[PDB]
Amino acid sequence: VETFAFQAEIAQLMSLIINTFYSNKEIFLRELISNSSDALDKIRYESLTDPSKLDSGKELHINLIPNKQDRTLTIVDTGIGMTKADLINNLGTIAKSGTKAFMEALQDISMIGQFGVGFYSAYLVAEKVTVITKHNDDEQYAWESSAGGSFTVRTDTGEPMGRGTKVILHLKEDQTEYLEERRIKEIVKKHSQFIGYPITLFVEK
Amino acid sequence: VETFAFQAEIAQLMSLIINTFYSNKEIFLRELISNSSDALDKIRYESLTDPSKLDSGKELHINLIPNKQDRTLTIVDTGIGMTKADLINNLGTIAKSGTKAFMEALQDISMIGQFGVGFYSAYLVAEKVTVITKHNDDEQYAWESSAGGSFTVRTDTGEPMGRGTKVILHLKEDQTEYLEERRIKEIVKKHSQFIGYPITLFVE
Ligand SMILES: CC[C@@H](C)Nc1cc(C(=O)N[C@@H]2C[C@H]3CC[C@@H](C2)N3c2ccc(C(=O)C3CC3)cn2)c(C)cc1C(N)=O
Ligand SMILES: CC[C@@H](C)Nc1cc(C(=O)N[C@H]2C[C@H]3CC[C@@H](C2)N3c2ccc(C(=O)C3CC3)cn2)c(C)cc1C(N)=O
Repeated sequence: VETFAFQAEIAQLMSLIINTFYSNKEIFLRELISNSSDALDKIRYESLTDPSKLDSGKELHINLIPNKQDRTLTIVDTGIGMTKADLINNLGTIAKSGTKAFMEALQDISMIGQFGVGFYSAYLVAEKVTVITKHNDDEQYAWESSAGGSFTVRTDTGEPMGRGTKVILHLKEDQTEYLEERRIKEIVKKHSQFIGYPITLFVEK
Repeated sequence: VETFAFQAEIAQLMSLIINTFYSNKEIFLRELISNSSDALDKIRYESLTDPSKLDSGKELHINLIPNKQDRTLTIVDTGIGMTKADLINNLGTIAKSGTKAFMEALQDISMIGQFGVGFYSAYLVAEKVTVITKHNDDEQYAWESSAGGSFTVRTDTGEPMGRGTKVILHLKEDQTEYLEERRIKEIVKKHSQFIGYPITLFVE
């Protein structure tokens, strides 16, 4: 288990997201699904020149898995995944000028996605976020942060995932509506209706 | 014809795009198709609760029309379109904060789209851009700029388009590769392959 400091502007953005009231919190689900769709585009693109890219799983889909008992909402996709370097250095698409431009714009939250930092909208609803991921060129890894300016990365020893990413939202006690089948369906319908991959809700036992 | 000053940061971005060398200029086509797709999503959504939104045209598609004779590449869609207010005031999504700071990311051009200003990438390859558009709530208008700090807006009493937008790129003389059928196919394949509306390339 290695522990890292957030890039300064990411820490600032995270505090802003957590410590300020925003009405329109449902957009977190749109942003996560958007990222999953972009990850699916990426592996599909690679698979057109080299079909062996799909040895790790041919299916291209997004699954939403609410769990009232654990107070978790999980977004799973079979996209390209992230390597250890991605998890430690951050993605190329998250640049500090974009992070800065968004925060300036803040002072609607929904504009977050435009600037490449949509993932951090998860902290509108989640007290902790766990990201389990597997990229064809690397091993399976877990990234986790409860904000407060640090995050962790470790090799993952849980269930193998083949290829793709699970983001596990450990929800805030006042944000449990997002575990409700009805609410989830309404949000997907409003914001993610024309995404070009199946989105399937796994109804809880 | 009314002539309008560009917002100051928009003028600066435009001068920058025109007056700086960039290698990977082909991404302009990715940005335009992305906007057309976003505009298609918008009218589609509206039509779900009001079917009459499609009385101006049921088809939801994107057309690419190269014209070697006129040296123009036109990107046409049947998306939601833009009102006169949109054309004069700009879109609410193009914000000083994103414009001022995309320049900061530059100080690759390809991340322009992030910052909400993907359209202006048209000026990597075009000396003039004409935008003809029709929204359900307004008349048909033409916006046009050759840069130099201004744009014009006029009623378009030309060809009725029903609903949607045409972006006509009047290409610089050293940028004519973007009228070649095979170059356009390759750009679509690399960047826009999984857009969720038909993209039709119309032989001249
Ligand atoms: C595959 C790429 C993309 C198309 N999709 C996704 C993108 C993301 C996403 O934003 N991850 C990251 C990288 C990691 C995991 C969450 C957050 C942002 N992290 C980090 C990592 C590091 C830092 C730092 O300050 C380092 C000091 C510099 C900050 N933050 C996610 C989570 C999923 C998908 C998807 N479902 O596939
Ligand atoms: C429907 C909106 C979006 C989803 N799609 C599109 C967006 C655009 C686009 O960016 N247009 C604008 C508004 C007009 C036309 C081009 C440029 C950017 N203009 C202006 C207008 C004004 C200003 C100013 O400085 C004013 C002083 C404040 C600057 N620039 C386009 C072109 C097409 C689509 C699409 N195919 O539908």
